[PDB]
Amino acid sequence: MQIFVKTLTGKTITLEVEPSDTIENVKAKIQDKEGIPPDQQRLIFAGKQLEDGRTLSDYNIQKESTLHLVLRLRG
Amino acid sequence: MQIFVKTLTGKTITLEVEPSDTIENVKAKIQDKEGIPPDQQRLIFAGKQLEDGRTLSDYNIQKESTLHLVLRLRG
Ligand SMILES: [Zn+2]
Ligand SMILES: [Zn+2]
Ligand SMILES: [Zn+2]
Ligand SMILES: [Zn+2]
Ligand SMILES: [Zn+2]
Ligand SMILES: [Zn+2]
Ligand SMILES: [Zn+2]
Ligand SMILES: [Zn+2]
Ligand SMILES: [Zn+2]
Ligand SMILES: [Zn+2]
Repeated sequence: MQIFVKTLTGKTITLEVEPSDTIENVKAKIQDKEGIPPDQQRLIFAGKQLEDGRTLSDYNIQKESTLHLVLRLRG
Repeated sequence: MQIFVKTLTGKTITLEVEPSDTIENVKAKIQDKEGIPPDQQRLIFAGKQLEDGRTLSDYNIQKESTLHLVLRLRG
């Protein structure tokens, strides 16, 4: 299935994914297109922060769902 | 000759048909009544998905037989 990600530029990318992909899997896909490392990625869906160990199905993220990418800086 | 078409939502459609009607004809009839494109229709009878080119009689679909309409997710 396809989901969309609102990137740090404000544009929208399309990701090919499976219901059981982890948030970590999605972050790896995002780095390939945008050049942001997973550690600096925070993903938002329906106003909620997504945890690396959980899957798209866990959050009931269906096809054409839109995730928001937000920069995570520490220190 | 009359048949019933049940949708996922438990809705019951009644169609006027003939034994020689093709599944394509049935889909055209459903598009007339419900406005759904044949492309997006899957028709099932006795657990079997019906093929566009075959007829109701090919499938032993009779007066007052019930078909199930499954929709192909858009996209
Ligand atoms: Zn797909
Ligand atoms: Zn697809
Ligand atoms: Zn797989
Ligand atoms: Zn991580
Ligand atoms: Zn869309
Ligand atoms: Zn009749
Ligand atoms: Zn006739
Ligand atoms: Zn057709
Ligand atoms: Zn009767
Ligand atoms: Zn659509």
